[PDB]
Amino acid sequence: VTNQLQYLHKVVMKALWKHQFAWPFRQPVDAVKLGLPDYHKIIKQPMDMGTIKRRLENNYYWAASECMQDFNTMFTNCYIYNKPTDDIVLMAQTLEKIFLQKVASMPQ
Amino acid sequence: TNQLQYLHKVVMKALWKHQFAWPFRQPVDAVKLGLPDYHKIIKQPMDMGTIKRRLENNYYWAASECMQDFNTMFTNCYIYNKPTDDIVLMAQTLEKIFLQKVASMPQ
Ligand SMILES: Cn1c(=O)c2[nH]cnc2n(C)c1=O
Ligand SMILES: Cn1c(=O)c2[nH]cnc2n(C)c1=O
Ligand SMILES: Cn1c(=O)c2[nH]cnc2n(C)c1=O
Repeated sequence: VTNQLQYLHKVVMKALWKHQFAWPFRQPVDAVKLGLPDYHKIIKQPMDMGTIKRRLENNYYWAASECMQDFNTMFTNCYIYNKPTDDIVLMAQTLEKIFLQKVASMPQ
Repeated sequence: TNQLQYLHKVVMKALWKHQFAWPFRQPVDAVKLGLPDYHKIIKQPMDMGTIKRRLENNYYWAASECMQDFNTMFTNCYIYNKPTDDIVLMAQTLEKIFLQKVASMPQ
């Protein structure tokens, strides 16, 4: 458990997971339930904050770069898949700015 | 700032010289590039040239202001372009380097 991963769990995940915009990212996209049949045709590496939260919990990551990449993949999937006007894009944009801000003060 | 000098001289140099960085070294010219819808979809254009000038003339107050400009540039690319466009892959490749370099910023 590196200091950075610790920071990513205690500071970054703590901040993002409890956020009023977090709820659509707390679990993988359910393409059936959300009625997005082309989702897994366009997004080939799905990611979400539940997966990351669990991986930070089970010390799945060897580096912070890895956990950072997963956050980035989750936000990037949303910007790529969704129409520019979808509310979820601006929800992801809001979360991703918190993530960046926090990451600006991560150790090492 | 020590962090802004790291963004200038470690992160931005790595990104600037990358073989995929050429579309991002200067603002999108919607006219020359044939994209008249570009500014109706992208309301905050951003590019590494602007970020570079801004680091040179001391525009930024904090690292995170500059990291937010990098992100806006990448996010603009994902939002405007179709998922199949090569520029999407180019941006992600550049974005991962940025995330990797930022992890090692002086705290
Ligand atoms: C958990 N959650 C919320 O917190 C929320 N707020 C508004 N819609 C919401 N939906 C659809 C939801 O699932
Ligand atoms: C991440 N994500 C999306 O990318 C998306 N697109 C449409 N609904 C969506 N929902 C609810 C979602 O969670
Ligand atoms: C950033 N950017 C784009 O987002 C884009 N979309 C299509 N060509 C593009 N070019 C040349 C570009 O520089």
